[PDB]
Parts: sequence; C-alpha cells; structure tokens
Amino acid sequence: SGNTGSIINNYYMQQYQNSMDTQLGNDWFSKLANTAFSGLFGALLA
Amino acid sequence: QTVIQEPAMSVSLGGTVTLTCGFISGSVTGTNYPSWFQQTPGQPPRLLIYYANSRPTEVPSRFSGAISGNKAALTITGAQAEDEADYFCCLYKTNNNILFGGGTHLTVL
Amino acid sequence: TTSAGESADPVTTTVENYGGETQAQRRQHTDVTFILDRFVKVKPQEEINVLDLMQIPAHTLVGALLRTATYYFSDLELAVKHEGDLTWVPNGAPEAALDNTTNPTAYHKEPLTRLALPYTAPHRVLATVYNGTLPTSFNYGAIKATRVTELLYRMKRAETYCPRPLLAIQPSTARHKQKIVAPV
Amino acid sequence: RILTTRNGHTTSTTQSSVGVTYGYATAEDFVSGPNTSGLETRVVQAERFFKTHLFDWGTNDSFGRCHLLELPTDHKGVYGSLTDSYAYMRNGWDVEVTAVGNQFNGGCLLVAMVPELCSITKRELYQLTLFPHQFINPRTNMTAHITVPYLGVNRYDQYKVHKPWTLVVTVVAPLTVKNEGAPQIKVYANIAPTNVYVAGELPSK
Amino acid sequence: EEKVVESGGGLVQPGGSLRLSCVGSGFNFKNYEINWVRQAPGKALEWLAYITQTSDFIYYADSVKGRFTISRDNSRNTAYLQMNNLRTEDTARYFCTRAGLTGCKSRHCMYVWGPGAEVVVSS
Amino acid sequence: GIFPVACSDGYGGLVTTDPKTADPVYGKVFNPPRNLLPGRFTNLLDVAEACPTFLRFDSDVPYVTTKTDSDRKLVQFDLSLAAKHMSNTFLAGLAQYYTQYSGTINLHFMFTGPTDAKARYMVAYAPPGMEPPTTPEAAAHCIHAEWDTGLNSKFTFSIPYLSAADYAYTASDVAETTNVQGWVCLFQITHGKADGDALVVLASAGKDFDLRLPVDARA
Repeated sequence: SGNTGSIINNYYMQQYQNSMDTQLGNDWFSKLANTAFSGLFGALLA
Repeated sequence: QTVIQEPAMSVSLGGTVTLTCGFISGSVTGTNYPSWFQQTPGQPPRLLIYYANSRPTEVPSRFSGAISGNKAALTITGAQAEDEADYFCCLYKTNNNILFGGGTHLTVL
Repeated sequence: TTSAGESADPVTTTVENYGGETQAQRRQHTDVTFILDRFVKVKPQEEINVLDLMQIPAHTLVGALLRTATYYFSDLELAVKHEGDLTWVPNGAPEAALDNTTNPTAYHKEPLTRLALPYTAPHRVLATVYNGTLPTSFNYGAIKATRVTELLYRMKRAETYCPRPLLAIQPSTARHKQKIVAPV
Repeated sequence: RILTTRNGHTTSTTQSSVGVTYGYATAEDFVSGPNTSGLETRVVQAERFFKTHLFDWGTNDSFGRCHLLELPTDHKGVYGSLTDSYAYMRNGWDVEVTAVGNQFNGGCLLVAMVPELCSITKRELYQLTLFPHQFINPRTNMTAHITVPYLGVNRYDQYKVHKPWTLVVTVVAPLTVKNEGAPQIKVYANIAPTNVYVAGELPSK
Repeated sequence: EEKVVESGGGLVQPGGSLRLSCVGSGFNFKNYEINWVRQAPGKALEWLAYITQTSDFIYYADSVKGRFTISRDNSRNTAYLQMNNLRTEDTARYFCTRAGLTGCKSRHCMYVWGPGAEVVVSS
Repeated sequence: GIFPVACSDGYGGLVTTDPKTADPVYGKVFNPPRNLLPGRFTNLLDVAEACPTFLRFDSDVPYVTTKTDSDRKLVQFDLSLAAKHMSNTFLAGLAQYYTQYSGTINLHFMFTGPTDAKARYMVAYAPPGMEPPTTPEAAAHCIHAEWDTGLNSKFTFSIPYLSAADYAYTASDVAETTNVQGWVCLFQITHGKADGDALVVLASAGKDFDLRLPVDARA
C-alpha cells in the first residue's frame, strides 16, 4: 500500500472502498535478485 | 566486375566438366557464399548451388559445388543435353557489393 | 568475479571484492504500488471518455512505468473537471447507458470531482500489449458529461507482471544536459 | 556439461549446455479455473518436440538483425489437431534453440522469450535481457534452453486469434569466421508444449 | 506454387522516374527477403538492391545508390523499386528475386525469380 | 449541540501525489483470481538488479572492438546515469524519473571471440578531480580490475559510490562541463589473435543501489 499516510481507519468498508480479491484453489523478481550469485568464483586474484 | 569466369566451355555428352570462378586478386572462401545459377535464353535464371556446396532438392545430382584452388568450382558430371546454358557465379563481398561473374556458356556436343 | 555469462542467472557483485563495504538500501521510492499511486493528466475528449490506462501518454512518469509491465491490475481514481453531471458506467455496458443517471452520477461539486472506481474488467489482469490496438474489454468503463475539461487518472493497489523495456532520452552529445533547478 | 531433456517419447541431448533458464516461474499455476466449469482435459500426446528452422546466421548479419517466431505456429501433428478441434487451449513452452557452428567462430546470439510481442525496435533490443533469455556464444555453447509457463490475460485463450509468446533471436555481436570457423551457422529451434489442457470441443468440419 | 511477377516497365525518356512492382504468390511475403537485380541485353547479371523482412536493413549497389529506392508492403504482398534519374545505362530486364529456400534462410539464396520486366531508356 | 469545527485556510485543496483516497461510488465488486500469476515484480530496482542491459557504444553497438593501436583505451564514459553510453539501459530508464541515486553500479563484460582469441582487459574508475587517464599505466593508480579471457566469458566489476554527499544527482547540469562523479575507463591490456573481436558490456544495479525523489521531466 503506497501513498496511504493515514493513521485513521477508512470511513468506508473495504467492500465498497476497493474491489475485493478472490483466491483460487509470488514475487518472482525479488526471488531472482535475492538468489543472485555473489562473491568470487575460484581462488583469489589480488 | 573483378570476377573471372571462363568465357565459354564445351563438354561431350555424358562427360565431366568443371566451370571455375575466381577473383582477380584474392581467394574465394566460404565467407563469399558462392552461388551458381543456370540460365537459358528467354528464361529467368534458376539456382543450382548455394553456399558453394549445397544444392536445392529439385536440382539434379549431376551438379556439384566446391571451393578448390582458392576458386569456386561447379562440376557437371554426366552432362545431359539440357545442360547447355549460361552459368553465372554470385559472390558476396561486403553487404552492399554483390558480384556476378561474366557467365560461362556451356555447350553439349 | 568471473562466471559463465551465457545463462540468465543474475551475477551481482559488491565492493567487498576489493576491500569495500556494502551500504544499506532504501528502495521505497521504486516500489510499484507507491510510484504508480499519483495523479497523471490525460487528454480529455469532449463528451465521452472511455477509461483506458493506455490513454496516459507514454512520456509521463506513470505512463512510462505502467508500460514497463506486460500485465497490470489496479483500481482507478479520477479527478475530473466537468460541466453538468458526470456519469460513470462499467465496461461491457452500452454507451446509451451514459445518458441514464441511475448509473453512478456525480453532481457538479465546485472545483472538481474525485471518484474511486473499482476494477470491473472481465479479465483477471489487463495488458499493455496484446498480440491479437488492444481489445475493447481492456478498460475501466466510460464517463460522460456536458464537457470534460480536465481528467486525471490514479492507479490504486497497482500490481505489475513481466517487465518490459523502458527507454530514456538518447542524447547526441557525451551526456544528456538539462537545466537543473538552482538558486539564482 | 551434458544435459538430456525428455518430452513425451522424444529426447534431446546436448554436450554444451549452460543450464536451463526458467522464465517467470518454475512451475505451473492453477489450470482448473471457474471459466472452464471443470470440463478441461490434459492431452499428454501433444507434449512432444517439434523442429523448426529459425534462420541462417552469417558474417552479413550485423547487430539488430532480429528474427521473431510466434510459437503457436503451423504444427503438423497432435498439437495442431488440438488447435483445430478444441476452442480453448492452455500450455507453456520448452524451447531449445541450437546454433551449431564451430568453437573457432566468434560473435554472440541472444535468444529470448518475449510475451505479447509483435515487433521490436533496435533501442528496445538493448533491454531484450529483461525477458527469459540465454546467450549462444560459439566459444562456449551452441544451445540455449528456456522453459516458460502459460502466461496471458485469460486462464485459457483462443490460439487462432492470439499468440501469447514470441521466440526472439537477435545478433548481439556479428559472426566472425576467420580461417577455421564455419562459414555460416544454421539456427534451428526444437520446441515442446508443456502441460497442454484443452476445453470446449468443436464440431467436425 | 511459389512465384513472383514484376510489372511497371516499358519505354521511358532518360531523366524520368518509374516504379517497378513485385507481386508474390504461393508464400508468406512477410517471411522473406527481397532482392532486385537486372540483366542488360547480352551482358551479365547485376545486383541492385536488397531489403529484409521488416524493412529494417536496406542495401543498394554503389552504381544505383541514392538514385534507386527499395521498399515493401507485406499486407499487399508487394515490393517496390522506385527508380529516379534514369540513364541510358539502365536499359535492362529487371528481376525481383525472393531470397529463401528450404534449408536456406539467408540473403545468399536467391531461389525464386520472376519473368522480369523490361525497361528501355533511350532518346 | 453541533460539534464546532474550524475550516482552516490553505487546507483541503487537491494535491497530486497526496496520501488521501477518494470516496467510493460502486461497491461489492469481486475480481477474478490473480493467485500465483508468473512474472510478478513489486520493486523496479529488483528488476534492475536481476536483469543487466547492454551499454551503447559508437555506431550504436552493444560491444567494443579490439584495438591494435598504441592507444589501448577501448572506451571512456562518464559515470552519470544520463551518459550516452548508458542511454539504452533499464537503469537509465528508471533514473530519468528520479532526482537522486546512491549505490554501486555493476558492469558485466562478456567476451565473444573465438576459442583461440585470448585477451587481457583492465577496467578502472577515475574519481573526479583530475583528467581521466589516457594510458593503462596511469589508470593503474586508480581503483581498477584486470581480467583474462578463458572458460568463464563474463567478468563483473562493481563501480563504487564515491562522493562528498550521500546522494548524487541522476541528471547532469548544463554548467557542469566535467562529470561530477568521475569516469569509467575500459582499456585493453593485450590480446592474442583477437583482432576484430567483440566485448559486450551490460549494466545493472548493485546490492546498495537506491533511487529517490521521483520527478516527471518528460522522456
């Protein structure tokens, strides 16, 4: 939730304020960035 | 120009003939992607050899391509009566310069 | 650090390779939901305006960052300057319904009219590019008034999928020079 | 670096693989949605490799020479039969692009899986790596292997009027033959549908 | 059958302009590169112009660079060769060639040839 | 009995980018499921880290070409995100919409020559305060890395963030003739039979790369 900036609960119910999301029966690129290879491959150069 | 072909060659019926295609100064390699076309008068040319050794499915097995002696060579083995025509040589030399040979007129005796 | 390079496996290195120290990251300003949650001006038609998020110009911040997603989902917010009454209609409904005030109609307020419209599309997500000109069902609905003078869009709860190329201005000089604000 | 992939009763073995690049997912999402009413069925006979010829990479091709292939292309097999005999279809792709030249050749190809792509400009090619991709570099490999799931606006789509995916091959660096390299490299593609589901069987012609 | 036909030739005063049209049938015109070559009466073939599938790379021979312009329309399955400032040296039979063949997806194929259109430039 | 309020002056005007939310008009709408859709990304800098993008060099190519001359400087480009060499990267595309940045920038060099085209390269970072190095001998006194070409064809170098201030401007000012963040110089130490071979350069964000202060200044 971006640009909220309010400490008071919304006057209207979430049912009216926003469209409700339905589930059936994740962050792919955060996973890619976190599993990135770092550090040296072999021995040390200098 | 700068492409040398034999002006005319003659082959006996059922014989073997080798048409040749060179540069004035330089060697013809696979990077030139040599192509051999056959043309009869009043008819558009038809492709015989591409990549200097490959031939289309419809082209008969008589025609063969090779790169020998720094020159492109088209060999006709067991030449029939239908092989009397003008054979042309397309060579690639940089993107905007596609060279053609003078054309060798092959006649079957 | 050396690696294969052929594979798309990310290889991110840090300054500790030559004695440095990696610092903290503060990346709340590049969050997708945060950055897209701001009003962007779109060119308004005279009477009927179909609410398509592709109407946002590609050179604006919101338009360009939205076009970085192949698929997107969001609720919509409108800031509309209009004369008369502003009627909104969900998608899939005939344009004649824009003449009926039983549909959500905002009576003339004074400076503008702020509305929070939900996602009414029949698809789970909408697309910025379609390999079928997007299909006519990629809209949030339509609004009508006697004359719409100013129209602003604002994506809420924006979600984005499958990042797409995002191009900057290509300078003809060594680097792009701009007149940066500075005290006189 | 020997890798053998097996789809259906078809196999493909390469001795110069750099691994498999999974794009946007490592698995498949839900296939039993509310839009099919439980009438979807899986066709395992269509999860087989079919071969297509992409292009011929030569010293002529400079940077930006880009070739596109919308994957649900003309298939003369079980998959095409399903396309002609079912209304709604769903599958991912397993793509193996081979550029078999020589280890004495230079240059580089980029093979990418771009969703919802019809055309691409030269500048956008600079960011083509944003998509599931691999590099074919003749000094190290001659095969790029990319797996992507089903991915679209709808859970199922009509493949006659929509192509979700596009296989893109671009020339990052021009081919160099020098003396011992291959004069040209024939770039082919070996593609296998994965997790094929069909719904809404159509009447006969 | 894969074939191409050329049209728009004839007799034209030198210094004029005219546009050859290439119409292809029996194949998907979008997937193939187009070459324009010419043959003078009794002379050898001369390659003039080349255009790719999406008109992104275009090349001309140094003899006809700037004078000629090659383009294509894939929806109409047509290719165009607009010739300007024609000189008497350009009197020849012009061939539109489709570069491409089974096992040949490059520009060095030149498989399909049309009957060619005659252009006579004289005064 | 009414609770009295004071309608303050200067408050309540419509501000773009304001944290408030509008009032609903259409309730009880349920969306189709979006659970486990592939390709989700929530932060643009995650995409910037995960996906390197090509740099641009002379004549619009993503590679530098081996030079046989005495001048071994392959390329020398400003570290600014507004540089022409980075004008076709995803990182610059993001940075154009932000006022400030701070962090490490990763360069990836991939060698695409034949297996018999060995080469040895050096990459150096020249901080501001002096003319950029013209020879690798002079650049050897800067923060630099040297690398061979072999089985591993890609080498990654982290350009560090070295500045007086904690954040640096993503855009360059017209009055600044010399780049305020220094220069990155790529030299070719030596090569074997690698004449005319391509070194492809890509750029991405490091672990500590940050962008701040969003701005809309056309694009």
